[PDB]
Amino acid sequence: ATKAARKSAPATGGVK
Amino acid sequence: PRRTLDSYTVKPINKTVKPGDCVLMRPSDPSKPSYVAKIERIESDGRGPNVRVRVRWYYRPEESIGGRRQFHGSKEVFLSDHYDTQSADTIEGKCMVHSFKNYTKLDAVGNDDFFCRFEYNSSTGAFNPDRVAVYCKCEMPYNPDDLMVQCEGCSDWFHPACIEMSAEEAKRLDHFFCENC
Ligand SMILES: [Zn+2]
Ligand SMILES: [Zn+2]
Repeated sequence: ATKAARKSAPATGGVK
Repeated sequence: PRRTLDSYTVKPINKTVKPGDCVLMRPSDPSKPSYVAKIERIESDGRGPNVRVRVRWYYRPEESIGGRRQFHGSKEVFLSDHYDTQSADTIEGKCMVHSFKNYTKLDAVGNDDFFCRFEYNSSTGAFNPDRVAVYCKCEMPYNPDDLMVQCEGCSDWFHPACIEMSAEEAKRLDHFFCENC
């Protein structure tokens, strides 16, 4: 089922 | 043990997509137009149920810092530096993002046909290229959604509305001269 897209914020990173 | 994929088939859509393909994705806000993106890479959980797609975002003109401007096409999109990762089931369907020229060429423009003339910096809002060719008395860039006519006198192109004129009248002419001719 079409999931909804969640976008990030411009110029951010994933700490992991 | 994730491995990059060649292509993926999206069932609810029931279409298959490849890295480099342009896709629309269902936005968080359902009252808003579909996100436009380019598929960089497709990755899988080994052999597993889940699939995730990594995309490079196309920004819609009203989706950017500057906001939509009068010379921005209805189907215009910006190629940006913004990448992030979304699951595959977002993909609402596919689209073509055309070069400016080839958009102009299209006989007819599909609901799914876009075009791109700018690169976009999601962080700063700065454009590449910085500046572009302008036309008419407005000295605005070309908006492909707008009808324009040529004064061979000046060779400049004019929006009829900006030059005393109705659209239907402009379409009539084979013989145009602006007021500076
Ligand atoms: Zn002229
Ligand atoms: Zn004009």
